[PDB]
Amino acid sequence: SEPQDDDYLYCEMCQNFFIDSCAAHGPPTFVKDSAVDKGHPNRSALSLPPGLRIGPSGIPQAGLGVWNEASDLPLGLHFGPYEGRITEDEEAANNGYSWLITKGRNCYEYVDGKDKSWANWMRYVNCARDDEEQNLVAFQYHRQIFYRTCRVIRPGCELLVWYGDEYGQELGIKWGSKWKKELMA
Ligand SMILES: COc1cc(OC)cc(-c2noc(N3CCN(C)C4(CCN(c5ccnc(C)c5)CC4)C3)n2)c1
Ligand SMILES: C[S@@+](CC[C@H](N)C(=O)[O-])C[C@H]1O[C@@H](n2cnc3c(N)ncnc32)[C@H](O)[C@@H]1O
Ligand SMILES: [Zn+2]
Repeated sequence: SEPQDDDYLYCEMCQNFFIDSCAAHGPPTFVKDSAVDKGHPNRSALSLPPGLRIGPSGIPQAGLGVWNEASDLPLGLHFGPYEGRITEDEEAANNGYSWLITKGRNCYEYVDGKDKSWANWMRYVNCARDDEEQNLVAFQYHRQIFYRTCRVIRPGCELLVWYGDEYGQELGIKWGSKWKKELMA
């Protein structure tokens, strides 16, 4: 069939959707987690890619965060997938660590990263408070959540994430409507 709504990627330089590669800026770059057996008690921390550090958040009273150290993270760098336990119970939502996975017309599942032994490092990423400090966008791709860079992130800066059209409720309400197809060029 046609690509599903979550079979599209987004080119942050063109500001439009594409399928395999942007004709001007190429396929995106996916960063792989460090390998760790699922179920391992400090797996989340251990999965962290090289170049990043977990540490106290620059956002006050917000526990831990994830910070860039090695070098400049470029635009259209993709992290993930967000790992965790898969659940249809509503109890998982708003425990702090669950993302919505859209499975149909307003139909959902949760990926619950609370349990450290099942999650990955992305559970430690805090949310942006405003568009200006936001440097990651959470979105659904292949029934999974990824975070992509929407700014160049210099060494020393915290990864801060939020979402929009391509995630959760907005994605579920419009599901099947082929709306990204319209926004290619
Ligand atoms: C998988 O982790 C998740 C998933 C999630 O929602 C699906 C929310 C959170 C989450 N963690 O903390 C918070 N709150 C802190 C206080 N508070 C500031 C907010 C977070 C940021 N919000 C916005 C709104 C508009 N534009 C931007 C840039 C950000 C406002 C509510 C709520 N929310 C974490
Ligand atoms: C996915 S976690 C982020 C990692 C978390 N800081 C930790 O130490 O486990 C989400 C939780 O962190 C806290 N948090 C994340 N972003 C925040 C923000 N912008 N302001 C206040 N608290 C935040 C909230 O308690 C939320 O339930
Ligand atoms: Zn492009």
